[PDB]
Amino acid sequence: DVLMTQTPLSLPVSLGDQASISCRSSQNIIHSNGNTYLEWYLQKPGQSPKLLIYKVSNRFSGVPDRFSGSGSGTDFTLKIKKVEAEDLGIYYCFQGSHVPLTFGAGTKLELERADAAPTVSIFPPSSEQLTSGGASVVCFLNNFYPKDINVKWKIDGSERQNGVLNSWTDQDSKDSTYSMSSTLTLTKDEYERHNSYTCEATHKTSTSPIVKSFNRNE
Amino acid sequence: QATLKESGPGILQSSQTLSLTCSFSGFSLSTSGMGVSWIRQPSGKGLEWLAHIYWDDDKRYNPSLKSRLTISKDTSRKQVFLKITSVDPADTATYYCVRRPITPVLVDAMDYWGQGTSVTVSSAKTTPPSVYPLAPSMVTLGCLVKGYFPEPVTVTWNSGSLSSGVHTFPAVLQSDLYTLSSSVTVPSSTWPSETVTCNVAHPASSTKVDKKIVPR
Amino acid sequence: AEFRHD
Repeated sequence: DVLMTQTPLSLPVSLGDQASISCRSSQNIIHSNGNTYLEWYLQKPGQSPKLLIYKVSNRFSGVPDRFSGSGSGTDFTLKIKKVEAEDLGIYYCFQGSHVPLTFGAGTKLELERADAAPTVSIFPPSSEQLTSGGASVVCFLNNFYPKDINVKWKIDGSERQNGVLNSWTDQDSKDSTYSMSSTLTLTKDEYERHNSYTCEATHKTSTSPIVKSFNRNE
Repeated sequence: QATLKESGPGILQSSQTLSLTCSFSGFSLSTSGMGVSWIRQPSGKGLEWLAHIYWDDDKRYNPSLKSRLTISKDTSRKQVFLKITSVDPADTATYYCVRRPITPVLVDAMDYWGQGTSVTVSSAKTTPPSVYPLAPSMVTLGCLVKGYFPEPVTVTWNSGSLSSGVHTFPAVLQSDLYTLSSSVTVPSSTWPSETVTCNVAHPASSTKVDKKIVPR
Repeated sequence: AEFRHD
């Protein structure tokens, strides 16, 4: 199968910037008929993909000339000049020459921002949930940048990986930050056998982890 | 120009047969060079080409799926079909039908895509969410929406009047059920003196919960 | 195997 490797996978830019996405195939995508069926597609949030470029460098009707594609053999590039909000989304390269037809993994074009440390908030299980015999502890890590982050849960100082559930928002439309929810789920009986519950966030804005904790008996 | 519109079952169980239909307009599939491909987006991510049918009934398949896929067409009903036998959870995806002409047509590429149809492989039964309050300058509150099926649920705060400072996270699969959460930040002086309520609707089970967030 | 383009 023709492997399509896109670089980078995430591409943060400022409005007005130029953006460049590289696509490298595991083999020459030229077809025996002499044509090179390399295409570029854009999938905006909440939409289906749409065609941008076909046969390497041909712009599809309606696509602004600030988009351009080039390359040959196994190395291809999509360049987007004067990035604007409507350009943000996921870009895929695609080869239509060899069966199976294959796509790149997708490169997310996103916005650049000044770094911001996460605002971290931890919540004990509600008494309503405890009534049902389950116990989730929730940690929200909100409005941070860049998007990369790691969360660790400790119960009475012990690291815990099972029962953890993480979810991440897409970049925030108003302030370009990211947020994360991390939920630790136990049985009530298990929950009540321990006292200290802690979520620890590591993010490039500090060498020191951000730690939020509570004790069950409070 | 062209329009494509997929339809499917929405949900089905593993080992069953998935039948997708695509209704098209604005061109004739029987015209020389015309053809349609089916594409899917497994989970929320990536794109995978499945099969293609040409104007002359010639058909091409993703070789690793050939044994499970059948593509066909009925131009008299302006429809294209895809059948996938013996589905398993890995077949959960959004499915797209897309026009992809070849020569004589000058634009040989996937030029028109349908809006797509969501398919979920699961044996779960319809289940309303349990909604739990999340209580502790600005203060952050939240709601945990746990154990529902299927997607989607919607979440608002104070019936939508509270829209700033909200983060509602994408659902995740937890034990064959979905779980999501939402947080909101309000001025500390206003809570709990002024009520904050998360409004969770789950249309598939026709249920709504309006969970007031209370202290402790 | 090549995709058919004619």
